[PDB]
Amino acid sequence: ANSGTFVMDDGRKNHVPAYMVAVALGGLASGLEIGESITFKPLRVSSLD
Amino acid sequence: ANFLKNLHPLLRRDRNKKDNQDPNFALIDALNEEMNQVEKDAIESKLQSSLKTSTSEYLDKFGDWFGVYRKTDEKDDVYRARIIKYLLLKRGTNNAIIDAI
Repeated sequence: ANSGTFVMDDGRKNHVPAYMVAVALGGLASGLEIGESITFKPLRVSSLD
Repeated sequence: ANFLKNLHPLLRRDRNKKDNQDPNFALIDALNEEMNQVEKDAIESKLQSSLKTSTSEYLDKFGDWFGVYRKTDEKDDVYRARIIKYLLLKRGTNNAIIDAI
């Protein structure tokens, strides 16, 4: 559901739709071990709409 | 101008790719500019310690030591030539008097 702005290391404020947030959740979950869950984990997002 | 060489080794010497507005590089290049300008001025200062290459104020110091004072609108080259000639003045003969006239 949520969409928000991600502050790129390059300095661009990427005010992006919700599927980029889904890309961030997928990149978070890919690094997590088998059986774990993205629940209560940080998302590293600057702001949300 | 060995300011970057003698700087703390861990500090960056180059503007970082990640940020064009890197304040560290700005400060470092500012201080480096002043260091190199002072080095330049110190290298150019040697010209003031020689009569051959001296200029306005220091040349006036030399002429005050020799006794010769700058005239109105008298530049540096003619002034140093006049000091040198004043030191090397032949005196006591007809040719000397003729030149003085």
